[PDB]
Amino acid sequence: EDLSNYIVSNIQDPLSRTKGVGDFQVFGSQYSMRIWLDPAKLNSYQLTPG
Amino acid sequence: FATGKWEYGSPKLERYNGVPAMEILGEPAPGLSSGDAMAAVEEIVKQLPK
Repeated sequence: EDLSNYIVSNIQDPLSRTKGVGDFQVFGSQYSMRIWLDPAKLNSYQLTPG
Repeated sequence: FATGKWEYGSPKLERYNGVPAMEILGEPAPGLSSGDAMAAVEEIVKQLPK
């Protein structure tokens, strides 16, 4: 995840606009701010994922 | 419910090839050469914040 993120965030854009480089496809992703809802902890406050 | 402070920020955020940046435009010394003036700038970039 750390290396993937390093690719998408520092190596992709310069590669993708590199003379001759056309399509590309990363074997991984960049980081995202992930939020894992707890169905029971959510219930305890009468709250919804909405 | 709200207060205000004074920070510092830029009124013109440029970027080159998908990355923050700052354009620099000058000339050569009257009589030298447009080719020469660039031998210089190649040297200046040496002592720049890695």
